[PDB]
Amino acid sequence: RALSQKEQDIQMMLAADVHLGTKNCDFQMERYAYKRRSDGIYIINLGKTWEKLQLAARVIVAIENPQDIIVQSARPYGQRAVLKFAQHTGANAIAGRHTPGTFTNQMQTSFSEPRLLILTDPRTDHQPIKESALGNIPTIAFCDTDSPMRYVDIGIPANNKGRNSIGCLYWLLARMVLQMRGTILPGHKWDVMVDLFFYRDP
Amino acid sequence: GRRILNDALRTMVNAERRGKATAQLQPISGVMISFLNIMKHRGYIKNFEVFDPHRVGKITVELQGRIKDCKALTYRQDLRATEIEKYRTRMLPTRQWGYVVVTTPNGVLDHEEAIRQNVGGQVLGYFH
Amino acid sequence: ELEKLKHKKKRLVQSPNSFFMDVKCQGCFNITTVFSHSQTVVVCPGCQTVLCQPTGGKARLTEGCSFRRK
Amino acid sequence: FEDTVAQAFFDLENGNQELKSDLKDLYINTAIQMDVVGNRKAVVIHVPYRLRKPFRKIHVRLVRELEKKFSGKDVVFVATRRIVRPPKKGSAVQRPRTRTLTAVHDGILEDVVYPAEIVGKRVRYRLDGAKVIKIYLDPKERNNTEYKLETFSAVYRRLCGKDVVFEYP
Amino acid sequence: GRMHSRGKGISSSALPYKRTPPSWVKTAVADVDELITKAAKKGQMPSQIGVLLRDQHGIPLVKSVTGSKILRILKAHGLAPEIPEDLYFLIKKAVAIRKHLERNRKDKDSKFRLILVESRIHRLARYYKRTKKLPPTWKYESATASTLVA
Amino acid sequence: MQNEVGDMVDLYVPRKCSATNRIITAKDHASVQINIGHVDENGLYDGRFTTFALSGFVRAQGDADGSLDRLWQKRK
RNA sequence: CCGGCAUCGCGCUCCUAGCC
Ligand SMILES: [Mg+2]
Ligand SMILES: [Mg+2]
Repeated sequence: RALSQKEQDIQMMLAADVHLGTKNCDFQMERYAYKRRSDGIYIINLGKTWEKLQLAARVIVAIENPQDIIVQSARPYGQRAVLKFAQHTGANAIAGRHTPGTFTNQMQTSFSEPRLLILTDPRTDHQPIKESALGNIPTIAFCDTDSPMRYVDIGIPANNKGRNSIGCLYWLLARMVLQMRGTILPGHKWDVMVDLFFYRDP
Repeated sequence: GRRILNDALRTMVNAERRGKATAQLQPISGVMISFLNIMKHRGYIKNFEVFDPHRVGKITVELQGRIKDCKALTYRQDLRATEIEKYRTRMLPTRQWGYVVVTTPNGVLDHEEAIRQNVGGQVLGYFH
Repeated sequence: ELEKLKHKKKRLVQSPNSFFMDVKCQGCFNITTVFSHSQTVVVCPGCQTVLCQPTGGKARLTEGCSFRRK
Repeated sequence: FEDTVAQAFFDLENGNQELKSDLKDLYINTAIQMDVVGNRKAVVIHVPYRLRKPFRKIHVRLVRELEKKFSGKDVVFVATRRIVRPPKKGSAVQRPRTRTLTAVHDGILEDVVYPAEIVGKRVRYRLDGAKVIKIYLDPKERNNTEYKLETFSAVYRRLCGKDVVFEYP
Repeated sequence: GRMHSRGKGISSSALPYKRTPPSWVKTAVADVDELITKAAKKGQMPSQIGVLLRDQHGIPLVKSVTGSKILRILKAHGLAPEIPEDLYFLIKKAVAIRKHLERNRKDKDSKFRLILVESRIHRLARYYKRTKKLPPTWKYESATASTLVA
Repeated sequence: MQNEVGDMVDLYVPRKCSATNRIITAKDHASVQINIGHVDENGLYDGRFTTFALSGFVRAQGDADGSLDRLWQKRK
């Protein structure tokens, strides 16, 4: 035998420190923490991270026109991720500061009507979250164990505060999107390396 | 400080308004069970269970998401088969749906069965 | 299940937290039935050893006195 | 059937030295055969009242016996209680809280399952108006009575008319 | 909450589901009856007796072992006290407080507490007369209250 | 709903939240409708999806994530 | 919607009292 795709994702996410949470736990994020160490930091159920990653992927793939998806990151560690995620899946990346009124102000030049919205962290990307609730836009977010879950539909539980975790999660979302779209055929051969997604510090 | 069938129904309104699927009523009685039977037979709740550890009792109710408000008329007035009409105008949202629960010597039952069986009694509550 | 952490009376079916235990001293290996939250200084009838101590919670056994929940 | 089980009960005192000082002492009121699901049958016995602690004292090495001195089908043992109809609108007759439907059916519950000890109950009210009395037995004494559970429900449907299912924690 | 304070504690005992005595309790109803009467004749009220049988002789609850409440056991053998236990103890505390009060007449906190205890005594005595556990003529004297107890 | 002569006289029977059964009104702009796709075999996607609606109440409590998680666990 | 029974429905001499 070999390792199943679920096992390999578990290995990689465990290598990228995705399993390693924070000291606190939001109660709505409590359905995803497995246990807490003497350090005080929680450990995330990676099997439930993978299950939510599947659910998110099946929601993303059903979008008939991928240009109707907006991906976004206010943090500096998630720029290079959300760009390549947008470039291999065909969605629209916006990295950095979000302009208030992008989703609710029709006369703005920066004005979009996204059918879906993906967020690195509910804490720092709270402006697009609030603007979503005014435009009937479902939202997928990467939620640490201290992430507020107001106005987020699909939450992937993970450490979103590390350099390798953000990259590996976005790489791994992209992989499933391509698999279900059929551009990656059955057989794990996909040639884009996870090192493309970690950001580069000049 | 207790007069149950108010705590039960108000716990149910609060739980239903928060969208919970299970509600727990600590002190039970035959009156509460008889009321909940009318609720179920008219379709506003799912099935429910009595948990007897020993004591007054305990029950858990399964909420179907279709009840809007269920309350008690404490100070249970005396209610004859002719002034049913005016209570249901004062207390129900329309002539088409909603029920007033009355305790009668023929059991606990809703006002419509009371009209058919031609019996009055004392009002316990309502739900709609 | 997490009921074991809940209060004694707030469980789905109420239950006590105390137990009766079979206790054994050293100088007289008979077995005495004693209650986890004693409230009394108790001495075994044979050896006359002081056996447990009343506290605010569960009774404090004395040195080297084995017990079994039962 | 009353008399064939009367005969089966009447002479076990021969042999089985260890059963003496038990069955020289006790007539049964009645015993009836009743059908459990699957064309299997079973039997119920009614000790009157005064000797229920006697039967419950042993209730194992003789209940096996009536599956070897009868060896066709199951038997169960209960004690006959009188149920009184509720006193009329006030008649100055108090009806002690025993011989009340609730207490009597709780006794038949406690004795039909006698080997085990009852540890919990639940009363489920199905949507259309069916009612189920689920009972949790002690998890010990489990390979003694797990196959008469369908029998136990069949027994309870007869003399109390209730739908009880059994289970363990 | 508490009748005469704002405390709202819920600390109390929780009896088990199981009505029957435990498997390991082997003592017979007559021996327990004998222990209860022996401690009673020595002067122990039903609460102290229950504490004794819990602690020394491994009786969880008499009503589970013997089937009868300990007060009923004491009544059947003609040994229940004439003044019920809780009223006895309230009377004794009121007497103690009053005895303290004649030595400290400016201690107004104890005067307040004396009022509270006599209030509790009157309420419990009302109950006892209503339910025929006291003569319908029993009434509580501040003066001749130490003669009754202790 | 229905006229007594059989006719249907309401216009636009509203959607109902799939978690709480509340009505999703015309002006409730915090509600969303999710279409999650069905993977079957080679290719792992055709235009087959199941749809779930969430009203602004649930989404504003935060319980949208738990409710969606529990509603996706239905097997067919 | 309800009468009339039967389950493990404290009695009748006397008024009404079905063909036991
Ligand atoms: Mg309180
Ligand atoms: Mg007060």
